[PDB]
Order: sequence, then C-alpha cells, then structure tokens
Amino acid sequence: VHLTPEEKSAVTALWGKVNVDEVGGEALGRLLVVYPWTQRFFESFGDLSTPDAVMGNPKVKAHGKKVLGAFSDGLAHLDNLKGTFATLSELHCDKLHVDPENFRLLGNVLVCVLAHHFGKEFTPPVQAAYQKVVAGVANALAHKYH
Amino acid sequence: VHLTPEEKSAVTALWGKVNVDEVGGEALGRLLVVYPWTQRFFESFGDLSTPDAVMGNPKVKAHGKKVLGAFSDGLAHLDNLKGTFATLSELHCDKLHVDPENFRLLGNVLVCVLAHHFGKEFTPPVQAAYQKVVAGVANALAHKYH
Amino acid sequence: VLSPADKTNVKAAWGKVGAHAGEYGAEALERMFLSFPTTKTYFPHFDLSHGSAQVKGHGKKVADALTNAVAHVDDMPNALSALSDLHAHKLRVDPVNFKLLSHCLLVTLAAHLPAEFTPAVHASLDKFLASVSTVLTSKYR
Amino acid sequence: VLSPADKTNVKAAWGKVGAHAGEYGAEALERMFLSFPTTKTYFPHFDLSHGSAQVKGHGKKVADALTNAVAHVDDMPNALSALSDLHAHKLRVDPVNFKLLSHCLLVTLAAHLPAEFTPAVHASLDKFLASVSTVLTSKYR
Ligand code: HEM
Ligand code: HEM
Ligand code: HEM
Ligand code: HEM
Repeated sequence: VHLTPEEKSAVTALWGKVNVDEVGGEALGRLLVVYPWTQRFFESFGDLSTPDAVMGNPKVKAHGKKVLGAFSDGLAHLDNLKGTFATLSELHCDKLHVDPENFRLLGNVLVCVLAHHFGKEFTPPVQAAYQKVVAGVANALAHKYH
Repeated sequence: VHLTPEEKSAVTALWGKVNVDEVGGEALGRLLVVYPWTQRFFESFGDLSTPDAVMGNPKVKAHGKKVLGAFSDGLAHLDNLKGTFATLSELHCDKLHVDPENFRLLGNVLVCVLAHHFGKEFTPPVQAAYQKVVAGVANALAHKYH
Repeated sequence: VLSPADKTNVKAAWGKVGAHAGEYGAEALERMFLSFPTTKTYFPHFDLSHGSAQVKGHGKKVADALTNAVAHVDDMPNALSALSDLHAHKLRVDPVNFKLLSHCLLVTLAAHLPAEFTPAVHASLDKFLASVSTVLTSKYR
Repeated sequence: VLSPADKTNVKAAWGKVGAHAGEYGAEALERMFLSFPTTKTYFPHFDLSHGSAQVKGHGKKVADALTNAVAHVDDMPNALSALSDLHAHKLRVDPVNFKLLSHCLLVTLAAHLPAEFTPAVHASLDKFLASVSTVLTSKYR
C-alpha cells in the first residue's frame, strides 16, 4: 500500500500494543459469528454453534493467532504485500477457493476489533491508515484470482 | 486467461457473428437499466430516465461500440489482457474510480446479451468459455487497483 | 425490495417458463457448474455429468421453489423460510454463489425467452433473484 | 431478513447508543470520507473537514433515519421510502458505498461501546445495516 510517513508511524505505534495471542482470534472469531457462511470452511474446528462457542473455541483462538501473524508480516513488508502473501494466496485461492470478498470482510472486522480495543485511540486518521493495509492484504491474498 | 483451443474457437466463431454495431449498446444499456447506479457515471449521455430511454439513447449505442471494441481486443490478446487494458484500467480506476464489481456486472450483462441474441447456440460450454474471457477483462480493468 | 412493476415483470416472464421450469433450472445449474467449477463443492456426492438425472431432478426442485417464490413474492421469508434454514443454517452457502446461479438463471432465460427478456424484465428478474438470494442467505429462525 | 433476536439485539444496542446517535452518525461519515475518499464525490458542496458543522448535522440526519428504521424494523421498505427514493433513484449511490458507511458506523460503535459491542450485537447490527442498505438501494416505488 501507500501509507504516508506519519501513517506507517501510526499503524506501527498501534500494532505494537496489539495482543498477539488474542486479537487474531477475536477477528476470526467475529468473522464466523457475523458472516456465518465462513464457518463452512472451519467444520474441523469443533463447536461453532453459538457466539460463545465461536469466541471461546481453542482452534479459533489458535488459528486466529496465525491469521494475526500473517497480518504482522504484512505490516513489516507494506511495500511488498503480494510477495509476502504469495503462499497464502495459493492456499486461499487455489486450494480453499475462498471468495475474495471474505478476505475483505475479515480485514474489516479486524479493524472493528482493533477499534473495539483501542477505542478513542482508534481515530479516523488511524482507521484510514489501517483500511489501506487491510485492503492491500486482502488484495494480496486474492492475487491468485487476478 | 486460459481458454482451451476448442474454447477459443467457440468464442471466436460466435463473436464473428456478433452485430458489432448493436451488441455493445445492448450490453451498456442493460447495465444501466439493471444496475441503475452505474448511470451516475454516464449522466452526460442525457435522458436515461427509463429503460426505453436508456436503450434508445444515441450516446449509449455509440459508446457501446467502443466497449465492444475493447472486448474484441482482449479477445485478440487473451494472452495479455492486463497490458491490453493498462490504459483503460488507468481510466476506470484512477480517474473514474468505477468499483471493480461493476466491471464484473457489465461482463455478465454482455453474457446475457450474447445468450439473448444466440439463444440455444450459446451453450453452457460456450458460455463458460465466455465467462473466462469476461472475468479476465474485468480483472484486467481492475488491474490498476490490484 | 421489489417494485410493483418488478412483480408484474417477473410473473409475466416466469409464467412463460411454465412446464419448462425444471429443465431451465437444470440448465442454469449445469451452466453454473461449467462456468464456475467451485460451485461444485456444494454437490460433491452429486453426479454432475452433462445429462445427470440427479441434476435434472434437483433443478426441478429449485425451479419449483422459484415458482413458489414468485407466487408469495410479498412473503418470501415465510414461504422460503425452510429453504433459508437449509441454505444459511444447514448448508452455510456463501452468498457469492447465489449471484452466480442467478446470473445463470438469467442467461438461461435470455437464451429461451428472447422476446420476454427485455431490459426492464431482465431488471426485475435480477432484483427478484436478488431478493430470493437475500432471503435464502439470511438466518432468521 | 432480521430474526426476532436480531431485532431484539438492534433495539437494545441502539438504545445503548442513546443520545449519542447523531454524534456517531457524524463520526461514521468522517471515518468514511477519510478511509474512502471516493465517497466525498457525493458531497461536493459540503465542508468535509474534521469539525464540520455540516457533517455533524448530516450525521444527526443519518442517525435519525436509523433510529427511525430501528423503530420500524418490521416495516422498513415503507418506513424509508423517501430515503430510498433519494439514494436509489435520485442520487444513484453505488451500493458498494453502503457497505462502507456501514462498516464505518460499526467501527464507530466498536470504538464507543467497548462494553456493549459484543459479537452478537455486532452481527445483528451488521445484518440490520445491510437491510437498511438494501432498502435505500432498491427502487421499489
Ligand atoms: C486477510 C485475511 C486472511 C488472512 C491474512 C489469512 C491467513 C491465514 C493463515 C496464516 C493461514 C494458516 C496457514 C497455515 O496453514 O499454517 C490460513 C489458513 C486458512 N484460512 Fe485464512 N486468512 C485470511 C482469510 C480467510 C478467510 C476469509 C477464510 C474463509 C472464510 C479463510 C479460511 C482459511 C482456512 C480454511 C485455512 C486452513 C485452516 C485449517 O484447515 O487448518 N481465511 N489463513
Ligand atoms: C467490462 C469492462 C468495461 C469495458 C470493456 C469498458 C471499456 C471502456 C472503453 C472502451 C471506454 C472508452 C475510453 C476512451 O476511448 O476514452 C470506456 C469509457 C468509460 N467507461 Fe468503461 N468499460 C467497462 C466497464 C465500465 C463500467 C462498469 C463503468 C461504470 C459504471 C464504466 C464507465 C465508463 C466511463 C465513465 C467512461 C467514459 C464515459 C464518457 O465518455 O463520459 N465502464 N470504457
Ligand atoms: C435462486 C436461489 C436458489 C434456490 C431457489 C435454491 C433452491 C433449493 C431447493 C429447492 C433445494 C432442494 C430442496 C429439496 O430438494 O427438498 C436446494 C438444495 C440445495 N441447494 Fe439450493 N437454491 C438456490 C441457490 C443455491 C446456491 C447458490 C447453492 C450453492 C452453489 C445451492 C446449493 C444447494 C445444495 C448444496 C443443496 C442440497 C443438495 C443435496 O444435498 O441434495 N443452492 N436449493
Ligand atoms: C445506512 C446508510 C445511509 C443512511 C441511513 C442515509 C440517510 C440519509 C439521510 C437521512 C439524508 C438526508 C436527506 C434529506 O434531508 O431529506 C441523506 C442524504 C444523502 N445521502 Fe445518505 N444515507 C445512507 C447512505 C448513503 C451513502 C453511503 C452515500 C453515499 C456515499 C450517501 C449519500 C447521501 C447524499 C449525497 C445525501 C444528500 C446530502 C446533501 O446534499 O445534503 N448516503 N442520507
């Protein structure tokens, strides 16, 4: 993505405060509760019957941590997101055949999660910067569809 | 995009029978009728107040020819749709900011028009060949976003 | 949300499908499976060969649902209620696919009802399928 | 289509929003113009700077429409006929834009309701914003 000098600074500053053991599961977690068809891809995870089952699900937390890790990688290579996400793109596009629209949904609820955590700190300018990232990432994950 | 040789011939055969003076206008017109928000983009064409107005609009039929032409080009450069549309992607992405979903909607209405004109001749197999070209063009046009 | 014009158009059109519904629903399906291979993941056990009697039988049920959908166009959530659970609760079908089948229904129609497939009707029909799709993709039970 | 639970959820969260609706509606608009500047093309004559009294006022307006929609959840198409006429027919707003204000409104709520924005609330509020968007992007008159 683009990200101005002060933007990357803000993104970075905020991400430093992100809890890597929790946020990933919070996003993947809400992805499944809010966009229920996404659950079709995680049947092997166990009970996803209610929002409580989804959020408190061990595999959802453990997997989400990985998802969060892919994002962290992105943050470290904003000038090469497609390269950074090449492997994942093959996995999500050629293997799993995840419609690119969901890459966009995960990215956004992520933003909601970040928003839910940082509150007032997650300013419109800060959000704006994160939308750039989350858009690059999603586009990167969908590269194999282009 | 990849079209089997047998596909490229079905697409090619069919397109040779395409009324190049009308098809593009039918497609552009239906886009605007079926997806009215796209009209905002062509407001300078004038009266588009109704379906017949849209389909009867001269600038629609006129501009449609350019659109069909673009499709003929990509159809002649399926090997390099991205480069072939680099200039159109700059226009539709950087200048107009047409949402990439609309590119997909137009390709699809083109497919309905082709079905409408060729009836039974536009067989499932032939359609599938066209969904490939069409999706490739949309992707090419959205390249400046990707 | 359908205008009264839409209900008119849709009924005019779909009514001309009549006895053809099962066939057209089958063709739409086939068109879909051929055009968008991934849609096949929802019918893994299914015999999806060109003449598949299973496919033809299935499209009959799909096409009938649409007829019932058209009849109760002002009460699709109640009418399609069961199909909603099925697709949204049970099948967890990704909404995108409903856009593909819809397009395929539309292509099928256009290929078969040349005179009826006018821009306006094509417009209502799209909206209609967009509503059916919303209903079938919403969890409200 | 909203489940009784979604409606219960929506009415509940929106109550929690209480007096702060207009504010949030304004913060949503701002977040959107910032994150997705293309949306600005729709408000050429507006002063879109941070403290914009204009954006603040349009925000109360967006919120009262939502509060109105929440109040007539079962009867939104009729409830919002005017606004639908405005957005769908008149302004022809690309429906892609609604997902953007919707997302910005959720993000706004996520940032202001650290104690009430639960996964369920988020989900119900999303489905709700989606219905609202479907109504305002439908030409049903
Ligand atoms: C920006 C969004 C996304 C990112 C960055 C991302 C990242 C990841 C990563 C890191 C992995 C694990 C790699 C490994 O196997 O070690 C993965 C796997 C997977 N992702 Fe995603 N993903 C994203 C969106 C999605 C979406 C939207 C879906 C579909 C609703 C999805 C479904 C899956 C599945 C099924 C797996 C494999 C899980 C398993 O069977 O163990 N992902 N993802
Ligand atoms: C399927 C992909 C599409 C193709 C093949 C295509 C192709 C073209 C071509 C050939 C031009 C003329 C460029 C020039 O000579 O200056 C053009 C212009 C334009 N297109 Fe597209 N287009 C597509 C989709 C769309 C969509 C979906 C929209 C927006 C709803 C759109 C909006 C426009 C606009 C605003 C112009 C200029 C109109 C004017 O003269 O005012 N196009 N397009
Ligand atoms: C216009 C929208 C659609 C309508 C009207 C429709 C209607 C139906 C009906 C009537 C049934 C059969 C119920 C029965 O036989 O008792 C069904 C089953 C099913 N549908 Fe849909 N459907 C729609 C969209 C989709 C889409 C988009 C997909 C996925 C690509 C899909 C996947 C399935 C599957 C997997 C089954 C179950 C097949 C089986 O296991 O036998 N449907 N649908
Ligand atoms: C749930 C989403 C939305 C709601 C509830 C909503 C509601 C409203 C309301 C209440 C008005 C006031 C009009 C009057 O005074 O009668 C309005 C106007 C307007 N809306 Fe929206 N709106 C939504 C989405 C959109 C989107 C996403 C756009 C486009 C980016 C947009 C663009 C406009 C414009 C340009 C006006 C006219 C503003 C002016 O010139 O004063 N709206 N909207």
